[PDB]
Amino acid sequence: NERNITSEMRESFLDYAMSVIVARALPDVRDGLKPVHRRILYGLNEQGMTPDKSYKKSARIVGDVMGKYHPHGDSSIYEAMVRMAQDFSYRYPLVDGQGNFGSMDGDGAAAMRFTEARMTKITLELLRDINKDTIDFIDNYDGNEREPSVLPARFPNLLANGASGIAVGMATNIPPHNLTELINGVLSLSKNPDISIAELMEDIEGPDFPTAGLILGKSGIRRAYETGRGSIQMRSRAVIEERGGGRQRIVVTEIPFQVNKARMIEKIAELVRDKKIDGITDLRDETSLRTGVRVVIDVRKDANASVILNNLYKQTPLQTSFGVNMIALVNGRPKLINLKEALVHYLEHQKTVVRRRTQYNLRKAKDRAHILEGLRIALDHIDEIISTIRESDTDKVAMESLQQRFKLSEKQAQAILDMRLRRLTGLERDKIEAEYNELLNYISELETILADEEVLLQLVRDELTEIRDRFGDDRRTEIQL
Amino acid sequence: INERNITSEMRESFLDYAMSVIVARALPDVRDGLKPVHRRILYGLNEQGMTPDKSYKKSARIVGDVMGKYHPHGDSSIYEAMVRMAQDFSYRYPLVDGQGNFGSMDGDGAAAMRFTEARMTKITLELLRDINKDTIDFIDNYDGNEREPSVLPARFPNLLANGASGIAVGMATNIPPHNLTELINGVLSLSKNPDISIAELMEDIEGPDFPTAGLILGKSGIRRAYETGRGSIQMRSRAVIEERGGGRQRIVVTEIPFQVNKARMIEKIAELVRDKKIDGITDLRDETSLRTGVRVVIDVRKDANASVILNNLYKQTPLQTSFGVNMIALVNGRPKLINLKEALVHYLEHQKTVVRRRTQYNLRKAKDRAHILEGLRIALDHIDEIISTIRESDTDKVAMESLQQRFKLSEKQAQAILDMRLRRLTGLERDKIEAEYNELLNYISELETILADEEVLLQLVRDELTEIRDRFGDDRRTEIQLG
Amino acid sequence: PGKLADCSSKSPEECEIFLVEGDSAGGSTKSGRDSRTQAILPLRGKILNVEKARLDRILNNNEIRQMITAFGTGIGGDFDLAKARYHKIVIMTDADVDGAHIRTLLLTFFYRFMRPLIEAGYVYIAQPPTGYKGLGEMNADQLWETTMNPEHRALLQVKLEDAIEADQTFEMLMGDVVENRRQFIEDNAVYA
Amino acid sequence: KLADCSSKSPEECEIFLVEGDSAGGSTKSGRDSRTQAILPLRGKILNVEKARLDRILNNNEIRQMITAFGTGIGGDFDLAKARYHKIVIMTDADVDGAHIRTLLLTFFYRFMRPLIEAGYVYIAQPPTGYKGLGEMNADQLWETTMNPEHRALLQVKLEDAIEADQTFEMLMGDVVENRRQFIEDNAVY
DNA sequence: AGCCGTAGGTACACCGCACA
DNA sequence: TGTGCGGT
DNA sequence: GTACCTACGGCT
Ligand SMILES: O=c1ccc2ccc(F)c3c2n1C[C@H]3CN1CCC(NCc2cc3c(nn2)OCCO3)CC1
Ligand SMILES: [Cl-]
Ligand SMILES: [Mn+2]
Ligand SMILES: [Mn+2]
Ligand SMILES: [Mn+2]
Repeated sequence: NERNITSEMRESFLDYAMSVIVARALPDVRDGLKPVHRRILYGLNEQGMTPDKSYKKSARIVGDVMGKYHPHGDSSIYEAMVRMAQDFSYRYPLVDGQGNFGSMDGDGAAAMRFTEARMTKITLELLRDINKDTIDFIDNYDGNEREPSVLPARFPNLLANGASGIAVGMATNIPPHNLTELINGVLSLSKNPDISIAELMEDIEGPDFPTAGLILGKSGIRRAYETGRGSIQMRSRAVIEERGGGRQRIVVTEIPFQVNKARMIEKIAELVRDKKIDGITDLRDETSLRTGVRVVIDVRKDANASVILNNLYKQTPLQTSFGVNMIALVNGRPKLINLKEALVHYLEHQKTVVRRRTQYNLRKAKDRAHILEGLRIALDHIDEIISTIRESDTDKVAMESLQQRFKLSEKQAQAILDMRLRRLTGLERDKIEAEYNELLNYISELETILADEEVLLQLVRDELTEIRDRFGDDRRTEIQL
Repeated sequence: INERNITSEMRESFLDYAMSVIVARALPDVRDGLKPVHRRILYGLNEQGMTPDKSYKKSARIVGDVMGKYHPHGDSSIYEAMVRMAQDFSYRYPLVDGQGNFGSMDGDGAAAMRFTEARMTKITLELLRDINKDTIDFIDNYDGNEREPSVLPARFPNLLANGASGIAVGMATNIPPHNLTELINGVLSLSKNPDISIAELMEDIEGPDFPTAGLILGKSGIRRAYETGRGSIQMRSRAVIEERGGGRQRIVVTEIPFQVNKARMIEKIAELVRDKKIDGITDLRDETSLRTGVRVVIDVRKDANASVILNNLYKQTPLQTSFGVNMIALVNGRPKLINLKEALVHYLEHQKTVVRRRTQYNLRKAKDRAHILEGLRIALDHIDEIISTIRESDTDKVAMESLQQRFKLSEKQAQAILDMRLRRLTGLERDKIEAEYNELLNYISELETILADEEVLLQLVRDELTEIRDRFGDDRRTEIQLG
Repeated sequence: PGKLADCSSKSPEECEIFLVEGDSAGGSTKSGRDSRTQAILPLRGKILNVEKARLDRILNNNEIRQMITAFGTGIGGDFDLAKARYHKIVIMTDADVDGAHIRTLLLTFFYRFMRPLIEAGYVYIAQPPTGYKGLGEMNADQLWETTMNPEHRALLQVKLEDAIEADQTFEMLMGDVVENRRQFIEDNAVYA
Repeated sequence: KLADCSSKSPEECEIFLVEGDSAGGSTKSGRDSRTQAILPLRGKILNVEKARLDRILNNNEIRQMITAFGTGIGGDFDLAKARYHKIVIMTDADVDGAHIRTLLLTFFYRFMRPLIEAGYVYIAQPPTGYKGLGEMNADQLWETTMNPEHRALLQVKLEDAIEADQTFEMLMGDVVENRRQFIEDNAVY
């Protein structure tokens, strides 16, 4: 009962550091998620909060996640869910929110007692096949529930939505990307394991921010994709236009990713006020729901508007850099990874998911066909089946007699005893036969997939292609030069 | 429209708010003793199956479920209401069984809802008992997506047992808690004599009984409160004078008045000493512990008269506090100042209705089941023909029609037959069905006997109340001293 | 005010200030409004009842001070209509019984400290749709379309038609005498 | 924020430093108030290894601990003026409780080192099954963690002042890389 | 006075890392 | 030095 | 992670 201070510091600090690293601040390379986000989405899945259903109150979603999966504060959970519903934060939003979910001015969401949420349609693709033994479940924090170690993630979410996180001894900053480009990149990789980063860059041009804007040049992108680290220069979308009486204005319609618009405006106001920038006569945020983002900087008559714009870029967040630092959990450990690595781990995850799903579907189809073979024997000899049951004093005796007389398994005998008399009508008998015939065909299709690795790989391609066609959208961020 | 007269706006908006606060927020229903938030909390616990035999469930989750389904208000109002129902210093018969930090007599609040866990107490099962036997009217919830109870069956007199306090608009309410044994004995005496007087009822119900024990001074305040619904009741701490060594003494307080914050009472005494508004006190300590119970010690100066000091403490601090009884409850959905008898009468009438409605529900249910059994007896006695009838039929609609006409069966009987599983054809099932049928006919007769005789129904209410009294009734805690 | 999200125009004749219950409603209102002519002032919950409070308490209350500063008219004897920074002061409480209560509290304050603002027809009552627990439950476009868009909104202009009757109504409903308020409820309450 | 004990004899008095008011309430009810004081601390405490002295002395939680201990700090540290002979760190049993413990030890080691040398600093061992002390009932907290008859307190011992100095600098200091290297060298994934 | 208990609101700290 | 975001 | 206002009646 004596503790050396040095040993205590080392073990307690390591305990904390390791936990923040593998179970808090860093995303998994396979699904792009940290624990709180995974638990929020799993919670939505388990409470049936699909896009075709009505919005559910946020307080309730949060209460459920806290109880069953996430032993931490309600505010960490709610704020994480809120960001997933912000179209200025997530390139492909994962939560469909109803109500005040915050704004680009740093206004927070309304209290969870007011807002409502459900899954977006793309989130269905993160969860698809989760109940087909595609991913390993683990015990939750108190051993009363089960939770997914990782989501099937049928689209490359790490790269699609990006991630940022501050851990201990390290951090991560992965920018979002265009979904059509990423899937084309995965498809190219799938046809050539030895593809180079430069080759992958014919599909994946660079980041694609939800807030659009511009990226200056490709050297920082290239460095980031090659090594996991690189500086990417982002600029607002700004133009110079006339405003009457020989005067001009600078009009900003897109801002850099993660830049608070109100803050950026106050920074300009502060520079004007302190006379650290010349030529500006007015500053207005004309953003509206109907006009979109619109920040106007009026320029003094005869002043060079282009000079003023270059000055705003040097002195304000109108120009901002994104420091790429691609750290993710790979096999449960933090790893700095390049673009190809990120895609390789994602692709392997997809192959495993689709293989496991195919194996699961085969087991369940064989089980069900076995049951239907039992029901078909019962229909073929219904008079005898009835006599056998009627002569039997108990269920146990009837079970044994059915197994003995009709060479049935215990599962088949129990299915026959469970069959309702309505199943004996013409339509119901035909349904039993039709389901069986369809099932034999389905079993044949599954066996083909499992017998040939190229057929499986091709199925992965086809499913990715379908997702690309349904959810892929245009590039927003312009890469200049 | 386009215009709005200020006077009309004020009158209509204010009345809207006032009425809502009165009938759906701050005042308890006379029948179950509850306000909407508490009723929704208990119903929530019942619907999520959070009974005393199941493990504790996270408070945050309970509150989230209540918030979404029944109570469209702040999470803090819900959690704090739940917390109070779990405090043994607040509720004479706690309705919630809490795990974790649920606050103290010093005004410490509960731990954040993220940390605590809760479930129903055993006595709460009595509030909810028979709720699914059409004993009480259900209403649509706030958004039309759920159903909630307008009132609970409340198989014990909860309004009076746990009391209530509420600040509404134009009025308020202050009902003290009571001893459950005494209350049920009072309801029983009333059930045998509609003309019983308040004085006779007081032979059963001696006065309030606080979860915090203590003393009540005299019966005058109690008597008027029971006769009129209003009266002042003097509560006094339990205090004794004892030696502490070397010829010195101390006053030791082991019970304090209901709703008095112990730490604040101590600060008030300390303030009086510091400002020299009381003479003879040399030390003040809170020696309360989980092992020893409440223990507040006030050291007296050698040779000072400890009884004079104690009397001064009663006059100058909350060591003595009054409970201003003001018995307002919702009666037929309207606020009403009620006396002790009127409270018991509405409670007893609620019990008669609950038991009557339950008996009627059980009767409809038993007859429905007897009807089904009749159809199954026919099916089993003619099973070969039943099966061939079904096999020859292309759809179950055709099967249903043939079964009904051929065997003189209702639609419900024919459906139950089509729903019957093959395992129901075993040899001993036909007798098992016959046994249930015979028992049911007897049961129907027993239920019909109850509904045909008001005295038999009334006796069933007495027996059920008596059983609750024997299981949950406990000793009086508050001593009434005369006076 | 720190909480005031003002409009661009400085021409009072065309500007409107919307009073909402807090930031939950303020965020939706801020995003949906027309920032050229519509200012928003989120207010911290139940407003001080000025009919029950003395002057020192009223003048030191943060929400009262915000409203006075934002309107620019001064108060009581020093009220100057000509200095009004907006020609429409719009009460936009949440669509619940508590929002109705907040509306009575706001009207009490305007009537006792800025009566000429009411007399001039500058005070309005917005009509957000029912079925929402608060404006923070509404999307910004729904709030704009149903409640703030002048092309579709239905604002109620508050009218003072008899001052003696209004004085008695404010004293009875909002004053310190409980009995008269209890009597009013009893005489007018329809429990149906 | 301090809920002191009755006794004013430091030799027999103990102060429990707990995580949040949530834990404070259970602790205050379950303790022996004659000899046990409770100081509830708000969240993660300041990392004194990274903070400027002016910020350290101005921090509310740091001030409350100095006032409670009564010994003063640094060069003015007077071990004889200690108001308790047992300063017990009682954080919730998990990774953030572990983190708060390292932060507290950092403060004690850099500002009240003799307190550790004198053997006045202890670590409580609340049961592992509760991710917060506010989840436990007062009696269970008393029995398992605060009752001298059954509790298992760890006495903090300083064995090598040079190795300790390097450890606090490495783990708690501003150089990220040494912390990243320590993690990489010692992590058992 | 300020306390009781359901209601309407919401504001400020701490850790950890890496950018400009 | 302020800010991105999961934690107390 | 917590502390505080308000309505309401009664006594890079
Ligand atoms: O605005 C302010 C301003 C200042 C301030 C100061 C101190 C202070 F403590 C607070 C302050 N506040 C707010 C307040 C802090 N809040 C955090 C969130 C907390 N919510 C609990 C909760 C609800 C749930 C749930 N789980 N947990 O699960 C599902 C149902 O709803 C309630 C207290
Ligand atoms: Cl004496
Ligand atoms: Mn055959
Ligand atoms: Mn509201
Ligand atoms: Mn914890």
